[PDB]
Amino acid sequence: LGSDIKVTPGTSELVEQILALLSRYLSSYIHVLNKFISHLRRVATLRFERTTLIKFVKKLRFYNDSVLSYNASEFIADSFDKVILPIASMFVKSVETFDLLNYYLTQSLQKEILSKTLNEDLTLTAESILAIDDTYNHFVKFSQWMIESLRIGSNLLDLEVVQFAIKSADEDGDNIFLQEILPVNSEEEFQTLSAAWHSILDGKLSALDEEFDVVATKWHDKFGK
Amino acid sequence: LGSDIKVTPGTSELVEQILALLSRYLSSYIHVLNKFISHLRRVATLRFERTTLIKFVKKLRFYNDSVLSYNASEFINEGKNELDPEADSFDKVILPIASMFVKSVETFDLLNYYLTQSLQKEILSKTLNEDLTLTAESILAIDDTYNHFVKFSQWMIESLRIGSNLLDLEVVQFAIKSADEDGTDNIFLQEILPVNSEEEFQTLSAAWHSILDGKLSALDEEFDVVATKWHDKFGKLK
Amino acid sequence: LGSDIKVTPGTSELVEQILALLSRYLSSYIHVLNKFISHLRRVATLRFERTTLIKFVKKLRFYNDSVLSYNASEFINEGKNELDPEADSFDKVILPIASMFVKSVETFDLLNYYLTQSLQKEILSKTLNEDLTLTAESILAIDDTYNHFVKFSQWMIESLRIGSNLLDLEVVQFAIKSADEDETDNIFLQEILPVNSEEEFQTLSAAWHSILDGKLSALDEEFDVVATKWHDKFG
Amino acid sequence: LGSDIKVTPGTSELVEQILALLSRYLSSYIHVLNKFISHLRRVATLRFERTTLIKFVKKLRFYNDSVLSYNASEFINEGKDPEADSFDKVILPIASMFVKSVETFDLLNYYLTQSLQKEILSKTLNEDLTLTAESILAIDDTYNHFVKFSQWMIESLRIGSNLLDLEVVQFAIKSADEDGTNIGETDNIFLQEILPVNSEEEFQTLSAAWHSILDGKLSALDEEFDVVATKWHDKFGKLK
Amino acid sequence: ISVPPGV
Amino acid sequence: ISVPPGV
Amino acid sequence: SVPPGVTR
RNA sequence: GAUAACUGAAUCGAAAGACAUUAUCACG
RNA sequence: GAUAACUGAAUCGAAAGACAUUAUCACG
Ligand SMILES: [Mg+2]
Ligand SMILES: [Mg+2]
Ligand SMILES: [Mg+2]
Ligand SMILES: [Mg+2]
Ligand SMILES: [Mg+2]
Ligand SMILES: [Mg+2]
Repeated sequence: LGSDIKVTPGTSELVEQILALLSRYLSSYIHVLNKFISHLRRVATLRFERTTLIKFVKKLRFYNDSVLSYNASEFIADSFDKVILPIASMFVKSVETFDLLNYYLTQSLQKEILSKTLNEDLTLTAESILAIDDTYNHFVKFSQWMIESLRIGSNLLDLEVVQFAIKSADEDGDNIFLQEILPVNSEEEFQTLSAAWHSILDGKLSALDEEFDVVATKWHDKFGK
Repeated sequence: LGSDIKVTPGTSELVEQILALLSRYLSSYIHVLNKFISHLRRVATLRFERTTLIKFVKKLRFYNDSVLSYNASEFINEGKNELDPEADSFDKVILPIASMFVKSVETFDLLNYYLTQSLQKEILSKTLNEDLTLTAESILAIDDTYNHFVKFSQWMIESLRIGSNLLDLEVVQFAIKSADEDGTDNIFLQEILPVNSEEEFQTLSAAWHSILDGKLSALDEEFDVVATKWHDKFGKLK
Repeated sequence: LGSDIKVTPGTSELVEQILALLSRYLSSYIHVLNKFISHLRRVATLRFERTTLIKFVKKLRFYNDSVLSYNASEFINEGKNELDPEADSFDKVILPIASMFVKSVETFDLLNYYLTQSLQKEILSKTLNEDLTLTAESILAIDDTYNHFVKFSQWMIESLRIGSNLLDLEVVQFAIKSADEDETDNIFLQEILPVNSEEEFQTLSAAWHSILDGKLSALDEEFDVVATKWHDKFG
Repeated sequence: LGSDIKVTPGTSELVEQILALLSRYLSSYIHVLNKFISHLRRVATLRFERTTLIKFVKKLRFYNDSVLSYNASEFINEGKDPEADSFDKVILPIASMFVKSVETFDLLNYYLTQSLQKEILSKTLNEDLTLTAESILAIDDTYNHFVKFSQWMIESLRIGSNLLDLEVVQFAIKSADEDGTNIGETDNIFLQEILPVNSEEEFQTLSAAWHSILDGKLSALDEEFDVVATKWHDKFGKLK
Repeated sequence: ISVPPGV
Repeated sequence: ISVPPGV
Repeated sequence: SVPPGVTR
């Protein structure tokens, strides 16, 4: 399966730019979670939840270190598919990790916090939860685009949420994830669509950072240095 | 990086056998978790924990459905004459399998921490008994199975020299960094021999298969001992 | 050993008035605690503390039922025109009332500690949630009411010379022992004058009644402010 | 309501023997609780609970100091009379002290044996600093008998009143009167009739038999308190 | 409950 | 405290 | 734990 | 860094003795 | 009144069967 498409001299840099988006998404979480984990030290009832978040922040930090230390030029005539495949695979692994963490962080933990404490100073803002979901949805769709546009898809690369939306549709009759992805016909066409994707995701990552700062500020105003 | 090594007619089947080990690991968890998730429906204090597990079991059941519906022969071009040098390289074929193993293993690491550590403590704190905790022996089996799947995945990758930062496992890198700052040796720190042909990979896979199957059976046995406990200590009427 | 003092026809009513103060103190707590105990149902981490409060509210509600159903005239033998080989001495009549005050005061001392100190801290350690805590002012009113009921009880007992080790209150003895190893400013250390007739007791009781009613109203006010606080925050 | 009954020369001593039973019950708790309060000083999560127990052990220690310094002969006028004190006048303050103590123990027993036991387990995830089941049984058994003894002192002399009622006795009466009132076969301990005594001799004799029973219970309580102190030492206290 | 002979 | 006229 | 010819 | 202070006499230590100049905790 | 709803197929029941028309909780 795939393209026929070969790498060019500008491929190494394209890959570094894609990986940098992922590093930025990971880091953004790591910074807000370090903060939260610190405020939770003070709450005796949240001790085991705190340790679950620690376990998550370590995985994120490991993925971020792995991405940051990857030298893409080392692994690059190679077909363009051969080069994008490990990057797409890293995206998929990260996205599935975020799906799990997002559920724990924005849903069950939010409810557990209210059940334990009734303390809404300890919860996320509604807007941070929207920015969380919105950022995830776009990284899902970006990953779907990288994979489907080059026809390198497989069962092993499917994302849970994309397949859920397909199976849900096939037993009903438009949804973000259900829209068709056009095959790209050259690297130039991929280069260009990547760049337009880069612009969109960078916008979402900034909205996410903003909401994370609003929440960090909230916890700081209420709980202190 | 890698081998030079080409696919043979027996490659498709080798891949199905590897995938089947992963399916069996996934299913073994899915089965015990469906049980636990059912007992927990009746404990009001464990409601949100129950939903976190449901989120995990879904991710496992998705990985297992994906693996089970994957047709490996679809993604393999053998040529027709041992060479055909447009034949897929063995690396090209193992790479996605190894990548699936890595994704799974990392998921299991997250779930294992929640299931065997924090949740075990939260259960005790919330219910004041041991009726719905895991047995010590199930936790040992959990860890022992994980360790072996970590090492198997390490072996698949390093033996063919297809490793990269993107395929590193957190626990293997942790053991390496931990050793380099300390610097009966650690299972993950031992050197993996490059394989020199598919025949050599085939045979080591089969020996690995026998070991992992042993571990999966021990895991299943402890999963039944614990399901029986939950039934006797919580489930059944008094 | 006491007074030579006999009961009069107005004694029965004096006793009911004293008992009514205690019923009002007890009820005031019972009402604010029912409320708190209801808000705590929603907080999973405070379940065992909730039960401990329930145990205290029950003891109070029992003391309050016992006081309300006590018919003081039943236990009082006045004579005819002051028949003495039947007339009860005033001491005989006050003693069980003073004893009830002492038991109640000691119970309040234990509950006040739990409620205003260790539980307040436990609540902050568990939840960081200050909507769940008492107001500072309610705590001041709690202490101020206790101090005055302590002193009132000390007065009933010492003024008639019916005191004994068995009727001493912990906090009064603590202040005496503390003073003897340090005339004086302390509330509980001040001398109590013997009364010389029932008339003099009657008059001082009435003045005490005014003061304690008064403290009870300040307490009810602060209890309403705190009930309102919980209601505004929790529903 | 009471007795016609006058004090005798042996009354002072009878009262000291009753008070000594109360001092022994109080002291027994004070000793185990000093120990528990010492261990808890080393558990960070039980800091506030530790203070609540301190507040209780002070109350007990106060009651015990009061009882130990009370000289009963001071408050008793035997004659040679009718200056003679009535037996009721003399027992009443003793009974009243028993009632106060008993209600205090009820509150403490609930805290110590129920809510705190649970809190401990929830906070520490082990049983190293819980009570043994047998200590809890001895706790309840001792309280029940001191309740009944106090009921007997009061009802046998007809000096009862609303102000002297114990919560747990009234509970069992009110519960019976809306559950049955199986008032003959009567398994409930507190629901059995108390016979009026007709003289001091009869009180003296029944006191002594009560004394033997309570002393038994206090020794079983002390036994179980040593077993539990030993446990805390072995499970928590000592080094490894 | 251990009650004396004849309470 | 508040202690009435003459206590 | 690990079969012959995997490690050294 | 944080936590912990009876109106105690326990606690720890085989003993000597220790007990805020201390003890404990921690993605330190 | 409150609580509990997998993208499940377990769970409970000797069985028939039950599973929001349900189950559970609650200060004598
Ligand atoms: Mg949760
Ligand atoms: Mg947890
Ligand atoms: Mg507390
Ligand atoms: Mg408690
Ligand atoms: Mg001191
Ligand atoms: Mg003292």
